Amino acid sequence: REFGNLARIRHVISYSLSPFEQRAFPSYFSKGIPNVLRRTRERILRVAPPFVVVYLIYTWGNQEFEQSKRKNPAMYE
Amino acid sequence: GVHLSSPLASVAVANKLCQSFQTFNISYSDTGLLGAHFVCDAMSIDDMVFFLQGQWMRLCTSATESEVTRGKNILRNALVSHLDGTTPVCEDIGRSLLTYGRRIPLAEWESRIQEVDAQMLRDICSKYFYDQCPAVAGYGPIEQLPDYNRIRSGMFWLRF
Repeated sequence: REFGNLARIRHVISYSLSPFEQRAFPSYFSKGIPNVLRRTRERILRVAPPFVVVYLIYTWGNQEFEQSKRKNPAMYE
Repeated sequence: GVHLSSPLASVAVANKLCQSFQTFNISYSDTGLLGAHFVCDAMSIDDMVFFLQGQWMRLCTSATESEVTRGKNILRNALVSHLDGTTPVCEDIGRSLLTYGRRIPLAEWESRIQEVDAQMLRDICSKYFYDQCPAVAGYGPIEQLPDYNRIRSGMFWLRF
Protein backbone atom coordinates (compact mmCIF):
# COMPACT_ATOMS: atom_id res chain seq x y z
CA ARG A 1 0.00 0.00 0.00
CA GLU A 2 2.55 2.57 1.15
CA PHE A 3 6.24 2.90 0.32
CA GLY A 4 8.28 -0.11 1.42
CA ASN A 5 6.17 -3.03 0.21
CA LEU A 6 5.13 -1.89 -3.27
CA ALA A 7 7.48 -3.72 -5.65
CA ARG A 8 10.44 -6.10 -5.64
CA ILE A 9 13.48 -4.34 -7.11
CA ARG A 10 16.95 -5.88 -6.90
CA HIS A 11 20.40 -4.78 -8.10
CA VAL A 12 19.24 -1.35 -9.31
CA ILE A 13 21.36 1.74 -8.65
CA SER A 14 19.88 5.22 -8.99
CA TYR A 15 21.88 8.45 -9.34
CA SER A 16 20.51 11.92 -8.61
CA LEU A 17 21.85 15.43 -7.96
CA SER A 18 20.65 18.48 -6.07
CA PRO A 19 18.11 20.79 -7.70
CA PHE A 20 20.25 23.61 -6.28
CA GLU A 21 23.32 22.18 -8.03
CA GLN A 22 21.91 21.28 -11.44
CA ARG A 23 20.31 23.56 -14.02
CA ALA A 24 16.54 23.89 -14.31
CA PHE A 25 16.74 24.26 -18.12
CA PRO A 26 19.78 22.27 -19.31
CA SER A 27 19.98 22.91 -23.08
CA TYR A 28 16.31 23.84 -23.22
CA PHE A 29 16.24 24.75 -26.93
CA SER A 30 19.19 22.91 -28.53
CA LYS A 31 17.84 19.61 -27.20
CA GLY A 32 14.19 20.57 -26.72
CA ILE A 33 13.57 21.36 -30.39
CA PRO A 34 14.85 18.00 -31.80
CA ASN A 35 12.94 16.09 -29.11
CA VAL A 36 9.67 17.89 -29.90
CA LEU A 37 10.27 17.36 -33.62
CA ARG A 38 10.93 13.65 -33.03
CA ARG A 39 7.75 13.28 -30.95
CA THR A 40 5.73 15.12 -33.61
CA ARG A 41 7.21 12.90 -36.33
CA GLU A 42 6.41 9.81 -34.26
CA ARG A 43 2.77 10.77 -33.57
CA ILE A 44 1.86 12.97 -36.55
CA LEU A 45 0.47 10.24 -38.82
CA ARG A 46 -2.18 9.14 -36.30
CA VAL A 47 -3.88 12.51 -35.66
CA ALA A 48 -3.35 14.66 -38.75
CA PRO A 49 -5.26 12.50 -41.33
CA PRO A 50 -8.42 12.44 -39.15
CA PHE A 51 -8.13 16.18 -38.52
CA VAL A 52 -7.57 16.92 -42.22
CA VAL A 53 -10.60 14.84 -43.22
CA VAL A 54 -12.56 16.79 -40.58
CA TYR A 55 -11.42 19.98 -42.31
CA LEU A 56 -12.42 18.56 -45.72
CA ILE A 57 -15.87 17.48 -44.47
CA TYR A 58 -16.36 20.91 -42.86
CA THR A 59 -15.51 22.80 -46.07
CA TRP A 60 -17.57 20.42 -48.23
CA GLY A 61 -20.60 20.74 -45.97
CA ASN A 62 -20.41 24.54 -45.85
CA GLN A 63 -19.90 24.77 -49.62
CA GLU A 64 -22.77 22.48 -50.55
CA PHE A 65 -25.01 24.16 -47.97
CA GLU A 66 -24.28 27.47 -49.71
CA GLN A 67 -25.00 25.80 -53.06
CA SER A 68 -28.30 24.42 -51.72
CA LYS A 69 -29.25 27.90 -50.53
CA ARG A 70 -28.27 29.12 -54.00
CA LYS A 71 -31.00 29.59 -56.59
CA ASN A 72 -31.36 26.85 -59.19
CA PRO A 73 -31.70 28.55 -62.61
CA ALA A 74 -34.03 25.78 -63.82
CA MET A 75 -37.05 27.86 -62.72
CA TYR A 76 -36.87 30.64 -65.28
CA GLU A 77 -40.66 30.48 -65.63
CA GLY B 1 16.15 1.81 27.23
CA VAL B 2 13.74 4.74 27.04
CA HIS B 3 15.82 6.71 29.58
CA LEU B 4 18.62 7.51 27.12
CA SER B 5 19.58 11.19 27.14
CA SER B 6 19.79 11.55 23.36
CA PRO B 7 16.31 12.25 21.90
CA LEU B 8 16.97 10.34 18.68
CA ALA B 9 17.85 7.10 20.48
CA SER B 10 15.01 7.66 22.96
CA VAL B 11 12.54 7.98 20.08
CA ALA B 12 14.12 4.95 18.37
CA VAL B 13 13.67 2.73 21.43
CA ALA B 14 10.18 4.14 22.09
CA ASN B 15 8.91 3.49 18.56
CA LYS B 16 11.12 0.44 17.72
CA LEU B 17 12.30 2.37 14.67
CA CYS B 18 15.88 1.36 13.93
CA GLN B 19 18.38 -1.35 14.68
CA SER B 20 21.24 1.15 15.00
CA PHE B 21 22.41 4.64 14.18
CA GLN B 22 25.63 6.60 14.57
CA THR B 23 26.91 10.12 14.00
CA PHE B 24 30.22 10.54 12.17
CA ASN B 25 32.54 13.44 11.35
CA ILE B 26 35.12 12.28 8.79
CA SER B 27 37.74 14.89 7.91
CA TYR B 28 40.19 15.27 5.03
CA SER B 29 42.41 18.14 3.91
CA ASP B 30 40.03 21.15 3.90
CA THR B 31 36.97 18.92 3.39
CA GLY B 32 34.89 16.29 5.12
CA LEU B 33 31.66 14.39 5.61
CA LEU B 34 29.58 15.32 8.65
CA GLY B 35 26.45 13.29 9.23
CA ALA B 36 24.71 10.13 10.38
CA HIS B 37 24.29 6.51 9.30
CA PHE B 38 21.54 4.16 10.41
CA VAL B 39 20.60 0.51 10.00
CA CYS B 40 16.84 0.08 10.09
CA ASP B 41 14.01 -2.06 8.77
CA ALA B 42 12.39 -1.17 5.45
CA MET B 43 9.26 0.12 7.22
CA SER B 44 10.94 2.82 9.35
CA ILE B 45 13.41 4.64 7.06
CA ASP B 46 11.13 7.66 6.53
CA ASP B 47 10.54 7.98 10.27
CA MET B 48 14.26 7.80 11.08
CA VAL B 49 15.08 10.38 8.40
CA PHE B 50 12.37 12.68 9.78
CA PHE B 51 13.50 12.30 13.40
CA LEU B 52 17.21 12.65 12.59
CA GLN B 53 16.56 15.80 10.55
CA GLY B 54 14.39 17.14 13.37
CA GLN B 55 17.19 16.58 15.88
CA TRP B 56 19.70 18.25 13.55
CA MET B 57 17.50 21.33 13.18
CA ARG B 58 16.73 21.37 16.89
CA LEU B 59 20.48 21.69 17.43
CA CYS B 60 20.53 24.35 14.69
CA THR B 61 17.79 26.47 16.25
CA SER B 62 17.16 25.79 19.95
CA ALA B 63 20.08 23.81 21.33
CA THR B 64 20.14 24.22 25.09
CA GLU B 65 22.89 24.57 27.68
CA SER B 66 22.11 21.28 29.45
CA GLU B 67 22.63 19.16 26.35
CA VAL B 68 25.59 21.38 25.40
CA THR B 69 27.41 20.59 28.65
CA ARG B 70 26.32 16.95 28.39
CA GLY B 71 27.90 16.76 24.94
CA LYS B 72 30.98 18.55 26.26
CA ASN B 73 31.41 15.94 29.01
CA ILE B 74 30.83 13.15 26.48
CA LEU B 75 33.47 14.64 24.18
CA ARG B 76 35.99 14.96 27.03
CA ASN B 77 35.42 11.33 28.01
CA ALA B 78 35.63 10.21 24.37
CA LEU B 79 38.92 12.04 23.74
CA VAL B 80 40.60 10.75 26.91
CA SER B 81 39.22 7.21 26.47
CA HIS B 82 40.56 7.14 22.91
CA LEU B 83 43.93 8.58 23.96
CA ASP B 84 44.25 5.91 26.67
CA GLY B 85 46.56 3.31 25.15
CA THR B 86 49.96 3.30 23.44
CA THR B 87 48.68 2.29 19.99
CA PRO B 88 45.96 5.01 19.81
CA VAL B 89 48.42 7.55 21.25
CA CYS B 90 50.90 6.76 18.46
CA GLU B 91 48.07 6.84 15.92
CA ASP B 92 47.06 10.28 17.20
CA ILE B 93 50.68 11.50 17.05
CA GLY B 94 51.18 10.37 13.45
CA ARG B 95 47.78 11.60 12.27
CA SER B 96 48.22 14.92 14.08
CA LEU B 97 51.61 15.58 12.52
CA LEU B 98 50.32 14.61 9.08
CA THR B 99 47.16 16.74 9.30
CA TYR B 100 47.67 19.63 11.74
CA GLY B 101 51.46 19.74 11.53
CA ARG B 102 51.64 19.56 15.34
CA ARG B 103 50.44 17.40 18.22
CA ILE B 104 47.61 19.30 19.94
CA PRO B 105 47.70 18.58 23.69
CA LEU B 106 44.65 17.49 25.63
CA ALA B 107 44.86 20.78 27.54
CA GLU B 108 44.34 22.68 24.28
CA TRP B 109 41.51 20.32 23.32
CA GLU B 110 39.85 20.99 26.69
CA SER B 111 40.34 24.74 26.22
CA ARG B 112 38.50 24.55 22.88
CA ILE B 113 35.80 22.40 24.51
CA GLN B 114 35.29 25.02 27.23
CA GLU B 115 35.17 27.66 24.49
CA VAL B 116 32.24 25.75 22.98
CA ASP B 117 28.90 26.87 24.44
CA ALA B 118 25.25 26.91 23.35
CA GLN B 119 25.21 30.00 21.12
CA MET B 120 28.41 28.86 19.41
CA LEU B 121 26.95 25.38 18.94
CA ARG B 122 23.76 26.63 17.32
CA ASP B 123 25.70 29.10 15.14
CA ILE B 124 28.11 26.44 13.86
CA CYS B 125 25.27 23.94 13.39
CA SER B 126 23.28 26.52 11.43
CA LYS B 127 26.36 27.18 9.30
CA TYR B 128 27.08 23.52 8.51
CA PHE B 129 23.59 21.94 8.57
CA TYR B 130 20.79 24.44 7.97
CA ASP B 131 19.45 24.58 4.39
CA GLN B 132 22.38 22.63 2.93
CA CYS B 133 22.30 20.08 0.12
CA PRO B 134 23.18 16.65 1.57
CA ALA B 135 24.70 13.46 0.22
CA VAL B 136 22.52 10.38 0.61
CA ALA B 137 23.69 6.78 0.23
CA GLY B 138 21.04 4.07 0.55
CA TYR B 139 21.57 0.32 0.29
CA GLY B 140 19.00 -2.44 0.57
CA PRO B 141 15.21 -2.22 0.84
CA ILE B 142 15.19 1.57 0.68
CA GLU B 143 11.90 2.12 -1.14
CA GLN B 144 10.45 4.14 1.74
CA LEU B 145 13.66 6.20 1.95
CA PRO B 146 12.45 9.61 0.74
CA ASP B 147 13.63 11.34 -2.39
CA TYR B 148 16.15 14.16 -2.41
CA ASN B 149 13.44 16.83 -2.48
CA ARG B 150 11.79 15.54 0.70
CA ILE B 151 15.19 15.02 2.36
CA ARG B 152 16.18 18.64 1.61
CA SER B 153 12.75 19.87 2.72
CA GLY B 154 13.49 18.10 5.99
CA MET B 155 16.91 19.77 5.88
CA PHE B 156 15.14 23.05 6.47
CA TRP B 157 12.24 24.18 8.66
CA LEU B 158 9.44 26.59 7.83
CA ARG B 159 9.57 28.08 11.35
CA PHE B 160 13.39 28.28 11.74
